[PDB]
Amino acid sequence: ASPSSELRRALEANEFIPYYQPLSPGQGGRWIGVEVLMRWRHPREGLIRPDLFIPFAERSGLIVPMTRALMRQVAEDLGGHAGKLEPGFHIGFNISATHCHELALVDDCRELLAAFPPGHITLVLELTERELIESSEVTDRLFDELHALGVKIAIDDFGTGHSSLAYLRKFQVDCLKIDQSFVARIGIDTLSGHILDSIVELSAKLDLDIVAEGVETPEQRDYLAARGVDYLQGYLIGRPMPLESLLSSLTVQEQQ
Ligand SMILES: Nc1nc2c(ncn2[C@@H]2O[C@@H]3COP(=O)(O)O[C@H]4[C@@H](O)[C@H](n5cnc6c(=O)[nH]c(N)nc65)O[C@@H]4COP(=O)(O)O[C@H]3[C@H]2O)c(=O)[nH]1
Ligand SMILES: [Mg+2]
Ligand SMILES: [Mg+2]
Ligand SMILES: [Mg+2]
Repeated sequence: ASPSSELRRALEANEFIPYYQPLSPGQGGRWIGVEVLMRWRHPREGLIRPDLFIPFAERSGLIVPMTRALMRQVAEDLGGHAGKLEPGFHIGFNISATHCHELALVDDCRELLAAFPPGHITLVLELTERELIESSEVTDRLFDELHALGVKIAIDDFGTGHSSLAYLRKFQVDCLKIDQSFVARIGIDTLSGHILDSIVELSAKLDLDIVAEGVETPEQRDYLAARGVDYLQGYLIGRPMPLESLLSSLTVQEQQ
């Protein structure tokens, strides 16, 4: 057996599929977006989560084609249900570092946005703070074109890496996403009370939006709301879910 072969097989069989984790406002209300999370519906093993296959996919050279397939499926899934999404609804994708050195990303973003009415969604690209993009004239160009499309850049896993204020201006960052490890420490450890505050301060200084991830408890939610966190994501709000479940919930909220 070849793992690379098997990934190419899975991709050709459209086995990489999107799950959707909702984002809600800091002060509560109806959902304001989703993060798209890849899953592998494997014929024999069931639904495999991405920490089990994305690293291999990155090594193999297949992550870009896999991401493109995911963005195309999301357009197919949600592009015909714009009426269920309040204008400005965020749709976020995790982008691998290789994809950021490829001007093709601009075309993939354009294509996704074309599946919805103009300005109706906000496309967000999430770049992990753990792997800081090495800038070049290509990245300069790419991020300028993405910004001109109206795409937003989020830095996720935030607080776990070592980005600088200069890097945040360089890649035109719109949003920080606080890693779930910091949220998990609310009401338990002082140091991360300080780390979490320090991220909030950085975001107010640079006028960035903040999403807090891993929000599992009301304690956590209230703590984050009291510090002006814009958006919350976590099992308290909603686990990642298949399309049918997302549509069911959106219909309910559309109704209220
Ligand atoms: N226990 C707990 N977990 C929570 C909570 N809130 C969110 N999570 C989980 O944390 C992960 C959030 O995405 P991430 O930090 O980008 O971390 C992601 C991301 O780095 C990567 N990944 C997922 N989808 C893609 C993709 O489309 N492309 C690429 N390149 N990477 C992806 O896989 C990682 C893991 O994804 P998932 O397994 O879907 O796991 C998701 C989500 O289900 C919570 O309250 N409690
Ligand atoms: Mg994704
Ligand atoms: Mg993410
Ligand atoms: Mg994270």
